Amino acid sequence: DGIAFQTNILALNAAVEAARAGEQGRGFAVVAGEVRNLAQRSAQAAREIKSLIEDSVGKVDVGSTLVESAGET
Amino acid sequence: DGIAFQTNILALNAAVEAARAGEQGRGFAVVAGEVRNLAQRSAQAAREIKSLIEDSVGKVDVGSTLVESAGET
Amino acid sequence: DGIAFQTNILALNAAVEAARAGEQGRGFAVVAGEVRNLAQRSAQAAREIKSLIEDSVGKVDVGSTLVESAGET
Amino acid sequence: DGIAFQTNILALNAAVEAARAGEQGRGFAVVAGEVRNLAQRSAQAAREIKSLIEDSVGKVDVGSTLVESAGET
Amino acid sequence: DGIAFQTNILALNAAVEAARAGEQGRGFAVVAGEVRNLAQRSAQAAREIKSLIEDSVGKVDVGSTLVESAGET
Amino acid sequence: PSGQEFLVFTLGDEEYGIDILKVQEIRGYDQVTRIANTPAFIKGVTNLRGVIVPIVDLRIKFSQVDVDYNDNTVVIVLNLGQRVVGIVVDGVSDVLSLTAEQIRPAPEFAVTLSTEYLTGLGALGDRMLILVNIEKLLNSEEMAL
Amino acid sequence: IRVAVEKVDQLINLVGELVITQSMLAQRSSELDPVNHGDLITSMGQLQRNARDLQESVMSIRMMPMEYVFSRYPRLVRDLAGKLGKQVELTLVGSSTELDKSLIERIIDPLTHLVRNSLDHGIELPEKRLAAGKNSVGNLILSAEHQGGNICIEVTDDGAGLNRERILAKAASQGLTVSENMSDDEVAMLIFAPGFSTAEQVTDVSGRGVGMDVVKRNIQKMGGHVEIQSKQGTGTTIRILLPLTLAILDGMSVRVADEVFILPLNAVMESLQPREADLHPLAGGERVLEVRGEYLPIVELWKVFNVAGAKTEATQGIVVILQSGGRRYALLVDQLIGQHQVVVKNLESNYRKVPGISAATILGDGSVALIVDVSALQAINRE
Amino acid sequence: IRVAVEKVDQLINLVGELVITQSMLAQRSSELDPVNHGDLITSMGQLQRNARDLQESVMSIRMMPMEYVFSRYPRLVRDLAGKLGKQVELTLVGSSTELDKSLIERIIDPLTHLVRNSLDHGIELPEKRLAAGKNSVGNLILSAEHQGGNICIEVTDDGAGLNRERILAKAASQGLTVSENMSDDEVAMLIFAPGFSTAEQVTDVSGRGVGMDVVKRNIQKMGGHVEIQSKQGTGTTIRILLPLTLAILDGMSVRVADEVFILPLNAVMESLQPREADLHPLAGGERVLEVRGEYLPIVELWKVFNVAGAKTEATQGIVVILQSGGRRYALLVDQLIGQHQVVVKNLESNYRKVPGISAATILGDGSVALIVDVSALQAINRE
Repeated sequence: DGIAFQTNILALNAAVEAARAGEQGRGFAVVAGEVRNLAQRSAQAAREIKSLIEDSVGKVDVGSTLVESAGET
Repeated sequence: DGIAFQTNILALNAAVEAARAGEQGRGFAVVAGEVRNLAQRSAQAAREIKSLIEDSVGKVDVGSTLVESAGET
Repeated sequence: DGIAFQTNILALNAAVEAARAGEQGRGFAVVAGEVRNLAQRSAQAAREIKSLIEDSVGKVDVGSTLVESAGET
Repeated sequence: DGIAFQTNILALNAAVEAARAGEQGRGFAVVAGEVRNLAQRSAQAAREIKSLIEDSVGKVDVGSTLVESAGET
Repeated sequence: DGIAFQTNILALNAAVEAARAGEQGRGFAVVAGEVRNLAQRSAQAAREIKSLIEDSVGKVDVGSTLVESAGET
Repeated sequence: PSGQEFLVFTLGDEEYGIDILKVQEIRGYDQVTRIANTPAFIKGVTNLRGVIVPIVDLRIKFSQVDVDYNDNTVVIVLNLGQRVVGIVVDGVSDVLSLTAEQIRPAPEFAVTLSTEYLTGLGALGDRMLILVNIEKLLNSEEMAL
Repeated sequence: IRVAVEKVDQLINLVGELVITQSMLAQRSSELDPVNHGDLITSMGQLQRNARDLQESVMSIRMMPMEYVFSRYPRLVRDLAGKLGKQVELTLVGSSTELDKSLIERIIDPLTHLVRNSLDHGIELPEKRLAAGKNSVGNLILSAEHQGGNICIEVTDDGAGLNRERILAKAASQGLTVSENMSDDEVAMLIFAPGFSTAEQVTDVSGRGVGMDVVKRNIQKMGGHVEIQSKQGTGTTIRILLPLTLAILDGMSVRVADEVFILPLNAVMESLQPREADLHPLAGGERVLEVRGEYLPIVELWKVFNVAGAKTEATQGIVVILQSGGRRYALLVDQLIGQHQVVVKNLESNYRKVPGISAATILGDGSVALIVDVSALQAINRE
Repeated sequence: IRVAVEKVDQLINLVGELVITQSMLAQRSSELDPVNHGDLITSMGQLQRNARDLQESVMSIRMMPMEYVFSRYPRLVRDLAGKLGKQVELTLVGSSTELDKSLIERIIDPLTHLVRNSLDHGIELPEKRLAAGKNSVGNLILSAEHQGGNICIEVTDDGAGLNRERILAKAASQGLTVSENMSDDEVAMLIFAPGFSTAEQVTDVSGRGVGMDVVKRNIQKMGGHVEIQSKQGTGTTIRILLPLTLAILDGMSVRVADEVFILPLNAVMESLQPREADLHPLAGGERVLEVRGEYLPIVELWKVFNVAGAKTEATQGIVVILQSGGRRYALLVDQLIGQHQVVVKNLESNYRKVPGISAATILGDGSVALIVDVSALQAINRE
């Protein structure tokens, strides 16, 4: 998530460098747009993993009461 | 892993534009390198997550065997 | 492994043509440099697979000895 | 497989650079064609070795299936 | 530890006197540099003795406990 | 007139913008080297890749109550002629192109404050960003005493 | 081959950046700590060896004859001598000697002031000289000589010299210190003092300015040394000695807490650790230190520069003796880091009205060290 | 400021030693392997970046106007044209262009030879030109332009140009190769050939020598490129391109066993992996390689330089195609290390009768790599 944030801040700096380069920066600016899009997408994928971790840990919390019940039955 | 690879392809395209832009592309090359390093960091982190997931899965299989052994006692 | 070596040599030939083209060869030079990196990586990957095959063949020799021992049991 | 695919993308960039160099890009086009051909050949070899691994792993599963079947008789 | 610090400051004072006496101070400057080294060695050796003393009186705490234990056992 | 491009940033939980061309680098805020008896606007100096850069307190200048390294985490490095200086800010948002038509007069009643220093408010979707004439502000405020 | 001055000054700035880059590499190398220490030390030593030879070659390129300075003097001296009613002849020795182009531009303003001092105060009227018993015509000698990686430039007259008794009487009249306890060296130091070398007319400060303090400062901003030797009735000899250098100043580096200060090495008399017995709280509320039976005011470095000290009023620091003109004072610091030659960096806009610090330098990974003005610091103390 | 030439040549020698010292530091750093790779690469990259700026600044200092070369030509051209019975007017373009002082001292001898070739062979007699239907007065143009880190110096005449049919007929008469299969590029290469550019009178070898081989070698020892463009009836254009650099040669670096050889990059046509089918053992006991249906002699590198090989007669090395004049041949090596720009070092007293090697260079920690003379190597093969 930090690496994705760092990528977005780097892309913001890169856009200014592309603007300074003018005619020569035009293709680089298009690439920088995709770098912004990937930085957002990487963060979204990382969040999908967090949702799965939350569900999985939720299964551990449900499992813990079942394991205690298994210890008693 | 695909997003990190795609990001590495963006870095390759940025490097080609930097090479064609010459002196005006000198900053583009630094951004392309740094973006490639961020992709390498993302990929290495993903391999460590995969290793921890595989170890976690092995612990889950062992936990299943332990509860099965308890169920037969 | 032999294909990777041909690719490795082709990158050297490509670099000379790119150097001759000078300022207008610079994008081609990036491709030649990346291909040179990939050819060297490919040779290492082939060596690691060959090492794993050599270990696998050794394991089959151990497995063969074990099944003969199972026949004597 | 990823290196072969990356090599194929590099071949497209070489083919575009040959096109962008026009009548002075004919030698670049020959190199781009050779790299493209090498990428097709490596991709075919990658499919064959992967398929041969799948058949070989399948044989290990058939062999282990025989051993368990013998065990439970 | 104090004498070592005094030796170190005296060497710094000596370096200024050597610098003042120019071409007549060149041999004296070497002497001042070595005196500066001897001060560092003296202080370092004193600290190594402090470490040995700290262990030694800790060994006396252990020995006192063992002797006290021998009394009540 | 031709469009004008601004770098947009935060200070005191409010949104501000300055000229893109005068900006060199955007870096994280890290501990500043202090010199005694300096005017309140000047935090001190720091070293960026071998080069000593003055660091200035934008929070005190605009009468904001935010705390040094707690509430401000970004330095925007600005160059005017042979003078390079870093402004301390909360963070940076994006680069924004504004037409002159979408620049509204500043609300402030103090004459040169609401003209020479405050260019106006950039209006985007009924959200306002405060446009600051950094060139006038640094040239005037630092040399007034 | 003939080239622009700005290009060869840029080469000096670039080789200065190379030395800084080499220091940065050395600091990183020390932190990294490579396994083969001898291989590293040899590699770094070879790089340093090449860098010194490279710098010597760049300085050797910048060499230009002293004739360009000296050639303009005979017309100036003859007209100026005629203005002041003198008869003087000029001897020029070492015109063929070599020194840097930037030194040639910077030396003319103090050298001209020394020449005026000889033609005014130093060399008496021709009748007055005849009455003394010496030649009616004055002798003025400008000599340039190569000395050990420096050039030594000497201004000598056959004048009346500096009247030591008159200097001591002026010092006694102002109550600077006891005349008997002033040495000939201390009297020579007093010549360059900012309050004792004042111009008659008040005007804004300049590098082309009037007075011995301006002469001393102009030499300091070439990284040079300057001394005055004088005998009553024989004349005065002033020697200016210039290294091969940028604006680099020889200093003594000190700390109080972690705050870093640089004391100019020409103004440092000596340094010592003070004992409790020799620290005297004399009346007025200002502490005194005894050194060799002499009472010197003692000042704490953190207090006078308005910075946070390390919380120690216990006697365990180091005291450095500094001299402003004929007056010595003692400056107390936590620690000495020793003698260093440091490149001099401008304070610029922020520090416009700061009085006790004339410049800064940069140490380690970007640490700031402040270059003290010793006579200004004495003026802060009496403020 | 004006300085001695030897001092600025010494500065070049010293900054060359800095680059070598940096390479030594890099080799040792690579062996040492510091833990923080990014910090190391950043530090080394900053040092390299400073070194390139420093070299560029040193080269900018060494710049002198091309006017110093060009201003001597109008008297020389007019008298020389008069001697040869020609009417010619001279045009000078780019006199205000800038280039290194050592380039100025080394360009005059080949440039003078090109000017003599235009006034002799290139530009015809005034009656002969009038008979051809063009102006009786010849046009000779000397043009200098700044091109991408290089200076491009172009000698153009409105002459008769080089007669391609006559060049091909001479090549055919000697049996060099088939006339149809000689490209215009190969014909241009043939002009600089050592046996095709020979002087009328036999005398000892000189940098002030007669012949196109001398012109090519003089340009090579400035690290430069040179080409000839020509059209029959229009005239000839010769372009000399000189880079901002020392005595450095663009080369292709190769090995046979662990023995290191350098092939000059300009004389390398192409390089390839031979297959068994295309290797033909033609009668006479000399192996032939087919490239694009063309038969080229193939020579093994270890055998022709008399060194120990790696014991391999199996086909698996790399073959490099080299051209001597209009004749191509193929040189077989174990391995390619690739294109490299290498400083050119003198062989000196020991090797004074060696014919196939013209220089050496030093690689890594003291490895010796030998710089091949391609035309001489062809002569060794036919010995």
